[PDB]
Amino acid sequence: KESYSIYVYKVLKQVHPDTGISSKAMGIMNSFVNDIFERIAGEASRLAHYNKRSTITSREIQTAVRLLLPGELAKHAVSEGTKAVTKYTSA
Amino acid sequence: RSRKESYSIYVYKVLKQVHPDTGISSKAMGIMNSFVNDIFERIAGEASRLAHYNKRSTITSREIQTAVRLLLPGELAKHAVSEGTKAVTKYTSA
Amino acid sequence: NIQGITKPAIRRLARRGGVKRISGLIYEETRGVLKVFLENVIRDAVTYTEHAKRKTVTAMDVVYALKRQGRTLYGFGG
Amino acid sequence: KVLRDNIQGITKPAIRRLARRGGVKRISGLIYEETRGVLKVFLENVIRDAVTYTEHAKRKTVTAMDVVYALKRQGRTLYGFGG
Amino acid sequence: SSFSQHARTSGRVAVEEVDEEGKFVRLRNKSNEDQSMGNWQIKRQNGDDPLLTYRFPPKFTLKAGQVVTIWAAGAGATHSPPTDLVWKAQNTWGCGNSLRTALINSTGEEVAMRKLVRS
Amino acid sequence: PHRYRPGTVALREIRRYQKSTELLIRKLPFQRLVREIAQDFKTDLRFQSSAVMALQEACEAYLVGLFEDTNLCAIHAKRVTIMPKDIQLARRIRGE
Amino acid sequence: KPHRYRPGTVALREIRRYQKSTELLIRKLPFQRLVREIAQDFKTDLRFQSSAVMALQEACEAYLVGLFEDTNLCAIHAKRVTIMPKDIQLARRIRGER
Amino acid sequence: RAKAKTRSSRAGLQFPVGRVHRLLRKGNYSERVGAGAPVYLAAVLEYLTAEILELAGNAARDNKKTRIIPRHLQLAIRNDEELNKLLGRVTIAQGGVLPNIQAVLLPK
Amino acid sequence: KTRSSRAGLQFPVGRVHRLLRKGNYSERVGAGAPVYLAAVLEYLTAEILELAGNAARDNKKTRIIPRHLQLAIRNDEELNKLLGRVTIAQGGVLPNIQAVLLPK
Amino acid sequence: TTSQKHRDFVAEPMGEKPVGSLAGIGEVLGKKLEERGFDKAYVVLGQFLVLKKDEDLFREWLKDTCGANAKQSRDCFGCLREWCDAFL
Amino acid sequence: TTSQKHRDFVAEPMGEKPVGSLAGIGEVLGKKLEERGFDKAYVVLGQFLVLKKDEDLFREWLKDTCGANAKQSRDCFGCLREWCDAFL
DNA sequence: TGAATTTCGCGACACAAGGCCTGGATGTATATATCTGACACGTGCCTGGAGACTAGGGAGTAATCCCCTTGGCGGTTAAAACGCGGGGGACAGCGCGTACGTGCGTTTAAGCGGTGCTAGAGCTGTCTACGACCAATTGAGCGGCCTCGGCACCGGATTCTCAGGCCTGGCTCGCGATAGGGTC
DNA sequence: GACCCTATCGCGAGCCAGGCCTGAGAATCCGGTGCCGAGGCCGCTCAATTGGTCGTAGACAGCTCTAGCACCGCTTAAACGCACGTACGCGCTGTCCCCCGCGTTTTAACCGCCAAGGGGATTACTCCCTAGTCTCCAGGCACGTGTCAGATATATACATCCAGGCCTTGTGTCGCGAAATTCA
Repeated sequence: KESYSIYVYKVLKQVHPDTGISSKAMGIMNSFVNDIFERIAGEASRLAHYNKRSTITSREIQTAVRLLLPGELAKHAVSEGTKAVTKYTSA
Repeated sequence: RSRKESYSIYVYKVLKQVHPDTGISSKAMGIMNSFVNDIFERIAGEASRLAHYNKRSTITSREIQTAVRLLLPGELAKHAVSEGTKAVTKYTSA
Repeated sequence: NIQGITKPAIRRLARRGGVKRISGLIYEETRGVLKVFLENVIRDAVTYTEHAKRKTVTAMDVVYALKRQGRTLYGFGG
Repeated sequence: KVLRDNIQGITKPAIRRLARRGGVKRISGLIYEETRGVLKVFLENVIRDAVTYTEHAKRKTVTAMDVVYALKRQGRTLYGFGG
Repeated sequence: SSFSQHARTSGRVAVEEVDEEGKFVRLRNKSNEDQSMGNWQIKRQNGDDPLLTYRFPPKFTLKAGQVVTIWAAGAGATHSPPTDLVWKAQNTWGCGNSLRTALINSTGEEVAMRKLVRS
Repeated sequence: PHRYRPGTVALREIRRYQKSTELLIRKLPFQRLVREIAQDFKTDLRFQSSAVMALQEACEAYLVGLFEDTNLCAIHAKRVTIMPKDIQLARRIRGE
Repeated sequence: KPHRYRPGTVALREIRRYQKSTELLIRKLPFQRLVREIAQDFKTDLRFQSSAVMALQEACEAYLVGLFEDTNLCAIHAKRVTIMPKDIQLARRIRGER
Repeated sequence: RAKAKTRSSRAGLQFPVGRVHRLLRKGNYSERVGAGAPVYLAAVLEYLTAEILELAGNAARDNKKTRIIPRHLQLAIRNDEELNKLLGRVTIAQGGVLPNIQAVLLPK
Repeated sequence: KTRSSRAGLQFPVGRVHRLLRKGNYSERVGAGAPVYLAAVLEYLTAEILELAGNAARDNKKTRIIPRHLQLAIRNDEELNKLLGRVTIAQGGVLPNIQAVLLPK
Repeated sequence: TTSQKHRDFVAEPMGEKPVGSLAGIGEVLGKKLEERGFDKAYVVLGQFLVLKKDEDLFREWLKDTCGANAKQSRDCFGCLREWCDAFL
Repeated sequence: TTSQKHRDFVAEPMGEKPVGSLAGIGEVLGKKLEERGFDKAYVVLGQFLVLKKDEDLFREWLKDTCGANAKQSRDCFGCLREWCDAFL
């Protein structure tokens, strides 16, 4: 009933201005997005529970990203998340 | 200072029930504590995911039974189903 | 219907994975392995179907059964 | 003092005993360096998660539960140190 | 048996048994030491028939007290070194009233021989 | 008549099938097998075609991975022809 | 005249003794120093509980024992008795660790 | 004001129903927890614990010992098909291994 | 006046926050956690799509199909390590033939 | 047809067998031949080959040397002839 | 030590080789031996056996029979002795 | 024609060689003393479990629509099944030299003991920014329609790839001669 | 210095390897034709947004006290290094049997169509199961104390290897019976 089709399309048009994507690949991207979201949310929940906490803040998300994503992807994702949070807070 | 919870006494009672004259060392007791915690976590997580799949917000005995079927292999599954059914029937009859 | 998985199908599957020469006893072993794997997956799928009191096995039940066994499947969601 | 090159601390007799436990009968002479590398990689990948868990808690001592959780993430649950 | 048996051996291997119908030739290491027979050749003469030559592998040893039998192709036996050998290239060792089998070493020298003669 | 030495046609098949992505198992026999297997656990079950296709995809991927591991095992043993012992060793090492 | 076993009987005795025993096979001090050296690479000046080091050693020993079991299976597959680095590499690659 | 008996006593279980119910409520597994679910879970846990302890006690009996040690638990678990399948990913501290030597290793 | 625009993202912050709240992951959810998670998802999607697009021009095609995604995922060390246990429908396999299989 | 001692002598090479091992040659005849100088079987074989395997010459010489009769000379000639046919 | 003719004669039983096949024996020596009556290899070996394998007697007889020299007689005696030790 | 000579074959006497009965050195499993620190038991307490009763929303139950699953028929093939020729790939056997197991003297650093301290884990107290909750908004995003071009498919060149026949060459086998050794 | 006998080189003839050239089959590149799904457009609607309040989760300040870290010394278990023996993996070869490539016959998969109804999705109504709160109370946790299970070590009974001593078996021998041949 709901998916991430339009956002994946916008990102694809942002990175490759002249390349399209078939429907089955769009469903694959939706499944991948759901999988990554579930993994990160579960890791953040476990991290919050281990510390006897009851709130999932950005620090838990950053720690989960460090734990899950390997190497360079972790550094890049941390940088992007920090920049996004800074821009959101500053405005 | 702060109380810490564990399953030592219940494992001890179960062992005395099954074996009247056998003792359990402390390391084995901690191992049993870890085993109980791990199995409980597995069953609870499977039940939670199963309940979320069907758009439900309640963990009934049916979800627990289905999780036991999914996790425990073979004879253990049937035996656990029988034990849980008997326990539920006795609890509901009184 | 286990014989429905013909020898050419197993041969092509082996050819895709990089197998050069195939023995003659490979086929029955592969049939048995496929039977065991299908038993394991379909048992959980039928359990999921029975939980919802439905008489039809949906694709999401198969997807969840695969996800539980550690082999995530993409594209059939859901 | 800064600690360096302690990988040699994993002695050849120790690796020999570990192999003898697993059912190995005869051991090559070049196996030891491969075992050292494998152990180094595994220890790095475990201590990384352990240190990350410790840092999230704003602590400077690596508790045993951090190691237990790190092993639990990688599919190798450990019984006996859980409390 | 209507066949007279005559044997001579100067080495550690003697011509033990020869099939009168040409199915096999049987040799034995009659010593207490293993005998190497690499590149050894056996020449089969059957009366006036042309010579048949069988060559052993370049490295081959018959241990002490062991028996090695060279089977013809028509015998239908299964090759099993070092005790059983089947000569697939030759259908039969041949027949006749004067069958002579000689064991020739790697240096072209005869060291063993058994001859079957019929009246 | 023209003829290829054995192995070369196998390499051509390997290239052609690795370049392609279509399913290598006919759909009707697999559907009949799946319906047969589900009969042992329940009687009157119905299957969506999408579920059967997903099962077929999973089985094909699992078999492809198993055959890759088996080929690695056989190549380790200085052999080029795979054997049931290779498959059993791969399944035992994988944890199955 | 001297009593000397055939090479392998001592190995069998070691196998039986070590499979019958349960104690640790790596000395604590070198392993602890190795762990501290590895840890100092990520963050400097970190402290370790003794039980944490014990748990790390137990996990490493169990992992190595399982790896050597798999590598012995691999070596036996090639009709050999001696394990080789290629056996360990094949076992790890099949397990998916590499 | 009636005399109070534990839910375990009502269900004839040794495990605590109340503690499991509290853990389920505090575990963030769901918004709601059923009444019979803690009873079912406690029964399952009791059966599993009884099975493991019985196997461990038999193993301890076999080797002339009278007290359960982690080696006994390891031997009991690794010699049972279903428990081994259930606990395939579990490492037992100070548990050792199953005494086993490959057939080809033995002299021919 | 959208949270994605405020953080300069493309993924929906509100949808991620709603999924976190409805998914029974915690009793309370922080304000910046959906923003951070959306940023991470955006970077991962951008990386995957960039690799897939680079793979697409290598066989003269112009539209991304599951084969392109499979090639891009299996051709990268980090992505393959991240998704080592994942099956992609219609994905195929990477061309990989051992040297001992090659003649001579 | 053939005497057993003849079969024993023909089956294997003479080597260093005494003259008494010859078929038809006994203690008295063998002792006489040894006294004459022919102390070994192969020594008799040399003289036999000198006479070019002739039956009459060899048998008459045997009669004149030790006193053998027609039967013993015939047996000895047959034994030596078979030995020559089998090994020589 | 040994000539090729010597090895060739020793490697196989003499059978029906001519007297010239003996090592150290030329065409002239062989023809003279044939004239004397010794027209075959085995006939010469008969003489070798008669003289009880004596080196001096055999070589002197060969010298007095065909005119062989020290070298030729030495080669012939050696070849005959080796043949006797290998086959007889 | 009978006596003498001779050869082949048979049965008691003596022999060595092999197989079975018994005891000592040897390492391996078996019974007992000791002690010790951990396990089992007994008790104070206090917080978590239990008992009653209420509201309210989650779920069960009944009815309906359509959809998509199942069932079945007709053809066209593409795929499957079977037989044959074969040459390639598995397997067993045999060196072999090189690398590892085994044993003994060496050292060196691990393990155990004992000590101090202080950095930091853990626990308690304050309160304040921060997130849950609820009413109104409205536009961003989802559902249905169209269209047209990227791609599937088919046909035709173009170059590539695999495989085999003919020619040139090298390498080996075998008879005769010129030179070497010995004799005279 | 001449003469007899033997020995290695020269050259004819045949079998095996590799290179040049061509042909069959295929992969590929290029152009034309059609199609149906992806991308865009428009209508619609309900979930994200905004504002404000309120209860509190955890962040800071501070204190205690504990165990991790640092240090030293003694003891000896084990790591270390050397040499030697042997067994073990690697290489090579020959045997064989068995999948692979190809061709011919078979068959049922698949596509397209039709037809019905089981049940999945949905909506509406009711009710009752459980979160929540207060009040009560006893079960299990923290603490202390005793005693015995098992580690530790020594002394003793039993299985195993190997050698000494006694009994059984196959074999060689020598005088004599049975048969044939030649000379007095």
